[PDB]
Amino acid sequence: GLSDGEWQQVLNVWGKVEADIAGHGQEVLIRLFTGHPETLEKFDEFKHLKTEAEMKASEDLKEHGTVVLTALGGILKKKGHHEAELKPLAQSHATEHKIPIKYLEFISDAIIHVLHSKHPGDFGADAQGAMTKALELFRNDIAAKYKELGFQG
Ligand code: HEM
Repeated sequence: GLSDGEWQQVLNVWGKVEADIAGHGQEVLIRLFTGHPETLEKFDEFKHLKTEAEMKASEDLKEHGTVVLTALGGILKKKGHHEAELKPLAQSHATEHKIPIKYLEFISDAIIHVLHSKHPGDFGADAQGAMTKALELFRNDIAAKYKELGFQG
């Protein structure tokens, strides 16, 4: 439900993330976990890293942030034709990891935050509108799969 000009926007600003996906993904994860400590509890391997400084000191956490943003970038480059990518994600997060949909809301907000934090003055208002629509589309399509499963919610 984005226009082509909106998708262009999304994928242009995503180039800034690709310049250093690990650093971006670490920062996303930290924003999520520090703003919403209940999210950290879902990660058995990270749940002992309760503070920003502890999180930052883990290459394992940074590599998971790398996994997360690489997955999301591949989905964004499908410009909404992402059923096959998003299916397994929704299903593992509902059924295996037990992630309520509001945690996808929190990580979408965290991405917007981290874009402005790392690129102050370079994440323009048109780009924030288009990225926000792309994250909404992502989490909306995951929410429809959660609803099939009856998970949550
Ligand atoms: C942009 C949104 C997200 C993306 C693209 C994403 C992607 C991934 C990927 C690729 C994996 C590994 C494969 C899999 O198990 O499906 C994974 C695992 C996992 N995700 Fe997510 N994730 C997202 C959001 C979240 C959120 C919001 C949480 C909770 C706050 C979460 C919790 C987990 C957990 C607990 C695992 C298993 C980690 C482990 O023990 O190795 N995810 N995620």
